Amino acid sequence: EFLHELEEKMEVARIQLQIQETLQRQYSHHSSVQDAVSQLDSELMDITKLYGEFADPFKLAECKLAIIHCAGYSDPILVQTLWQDIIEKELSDSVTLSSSDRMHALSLKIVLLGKIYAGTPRFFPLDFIVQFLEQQVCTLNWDVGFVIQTMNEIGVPLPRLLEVYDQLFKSRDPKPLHLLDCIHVLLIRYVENPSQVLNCERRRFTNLCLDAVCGYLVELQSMSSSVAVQA
Amino acid sequence: LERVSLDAVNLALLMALLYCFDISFIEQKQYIATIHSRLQDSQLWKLPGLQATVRLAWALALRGISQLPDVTALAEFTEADEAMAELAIADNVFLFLMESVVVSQEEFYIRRVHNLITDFLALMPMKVKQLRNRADEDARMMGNEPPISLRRDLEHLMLLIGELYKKNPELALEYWCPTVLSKFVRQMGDLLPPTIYIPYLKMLQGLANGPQCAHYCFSLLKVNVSWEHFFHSLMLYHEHLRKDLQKEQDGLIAFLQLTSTIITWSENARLALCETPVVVILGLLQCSIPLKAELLKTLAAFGKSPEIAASLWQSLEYTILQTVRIPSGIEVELNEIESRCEEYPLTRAFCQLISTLVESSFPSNLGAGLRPPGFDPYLQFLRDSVFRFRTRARAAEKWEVAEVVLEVFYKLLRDYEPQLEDFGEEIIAYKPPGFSLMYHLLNEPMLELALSLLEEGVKKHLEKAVQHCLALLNLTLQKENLFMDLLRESQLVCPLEQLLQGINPKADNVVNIARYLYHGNPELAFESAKILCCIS
Repeated sequence: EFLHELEEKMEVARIQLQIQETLQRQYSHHSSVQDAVSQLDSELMDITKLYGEFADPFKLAECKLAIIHCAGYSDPILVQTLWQDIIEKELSDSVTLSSSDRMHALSLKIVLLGKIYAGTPRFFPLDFIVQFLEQQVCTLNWDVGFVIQTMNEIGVPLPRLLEVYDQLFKSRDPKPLHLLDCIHVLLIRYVENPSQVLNCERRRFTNLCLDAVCGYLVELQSMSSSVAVQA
Repeated sequence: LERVSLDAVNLALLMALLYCFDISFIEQKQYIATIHSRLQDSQLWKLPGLQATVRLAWALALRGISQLPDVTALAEFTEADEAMAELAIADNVFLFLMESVVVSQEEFYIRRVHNLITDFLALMPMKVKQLRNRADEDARMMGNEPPISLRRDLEHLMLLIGELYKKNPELALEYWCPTVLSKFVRQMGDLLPPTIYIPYLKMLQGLANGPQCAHYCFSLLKVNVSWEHFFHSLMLYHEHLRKDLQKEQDGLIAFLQLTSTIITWSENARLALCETPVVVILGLLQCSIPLKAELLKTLAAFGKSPEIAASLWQSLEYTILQTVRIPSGIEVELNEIESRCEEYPLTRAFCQLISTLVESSFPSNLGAGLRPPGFDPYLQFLRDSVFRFRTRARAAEKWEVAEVVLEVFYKLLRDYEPQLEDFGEEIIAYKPPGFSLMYHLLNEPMLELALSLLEEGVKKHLEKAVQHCLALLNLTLQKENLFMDLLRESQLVCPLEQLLQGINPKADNVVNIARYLYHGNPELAFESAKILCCIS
């Protein structure tokens, strides 16, 4: 239980470090209001205090998200609402030329937060999030696999991503040309990565319900194997 | 009869007593006069409620009898009738009617009672107004439920109607057929007090029963309170709720109960109500509310058979997608649904709506812009649900969720015309739900859950769940091959050997199926027979 208190402490402390780091970068801040840093370094703070006082006023959406992870706040509306803000903020800074540049930065921002939250489903609803991201990025130049690659990098497994994505595919009454493409990129990404999946029945595959794996599952069995993760 | 309060047996005597008072003329009226006098005296007995009712009933009748003026002139109304009736009301004469009505020789009872119910409308209106006015004034702007209920006599009367009339359309028609009941309804429509208003909505729902009655109820609001006013109320509540961030739940729950009842039993009209409550109902759903499920149930009623599903699908996707942040993995998508559909009622409602929309169609590239498109994530969500189901609380509840799920699964199987292949298509093959459906079924609690339905069989409702279980398995066997070859390659996570060992190996299911061929329901037997063929 001592361990219990220690670990929670480490987590909260880490958050302050992150908030502290951002404060430096932020240009909205004044050096004389050093007091905030003094407060940050000075002690552990209440989560609500950290959230209400710091995250909201300084619009650190990522921090807010991570904090709520630790809190374990489930409420989907609030969690999603926070996500909307982060995405919206991202749009503001962008100019267009950096479609690729923003593409990277966007993936960078998401992956970082994603790594921290991804273990839990509440902040990182993979199902809800994927489309949301695609939709956001859609108003940008596109290369297939851009959306999914971030989640893979986020720490999400190929197997987890596959089932949810397939559900997204089949579940939607609609065109989802985008999903088809991305899944196509995903399968291609996956087969090359493990040696297990590797080979010929694949090249033909240009995403459809012509699931190579689906066929495989029918005959041999559903047992893919252990989870495969990106190295 | 007094020397019975709870004893249900009292109901047996109500036919004789109701009709007896109905035929008071037969008595003489030296006798009738004597009874009247004795009853006024008898007000001593509060403990016997049912005495109080019957007496009150006698009064409702007596007033009519006094029509031959020899009797009426003799009596003074205030002393002779109103004072006593009022006393009876105070002594819970309405409450016990409500009980008689709620806890429903049927012909004699229904006929005699409906005569009773109607007599009260026509002859009694003075009492109704007296009570209504009394109620409006009585409460003052911490009320306990008991305090709310004390004065509630008018509402109780409305409920009396609701219970008695419910089903029975026959009886219900009487209200609508001619334009005093029809007056009664108009009158009730006028009573503004929030509680009266909500019971009025409920009473009408009961009245809406036949396909025919439902139609009149549609016209009642549309033509001669309007539907628009109703949605307006819902809209207003919505704003108040959100701006803010029991009384309302009563009103709203009633509002929804009513819209649901009619929309279900209607035709082309459905579109009209649909366009209008659809927009407002969608907005209400966004708000938390206890209620969420209920609006989903109503929305579903609105959903039309044709192409014009699209507004509804967008609402649903938008209403899961909006808050959620989806990473490029699957889990984040599940999270979107889980966050929003927090409680059990929310889920059941969601399932009913989804069952309806999935019945036969949806938009292409659904969710485009926001997320990886397509129907697939919804099916994944069911993993959250029917995976879980096994661990319900509350068998009734488990069955409630299981059933919609089976119906949906079966629908998706039928969702693609397999025959075209055996005897941009690629994209179409990607979009159909049959794909994700098969994918999950192969995922061996999925197969198991479906399987257990077969293992443990036999209320009647449960029987249906069983039939669905068989039909689905049969369907899977028939087209298991099609999925593996044609469908899976196109749209090309994983494959098959798992369900077979379990179905085929695992024996009990096979034996259970064997037992089924004989047991009458041809659907279960005929299908059971087919399956063993497919397994072999």
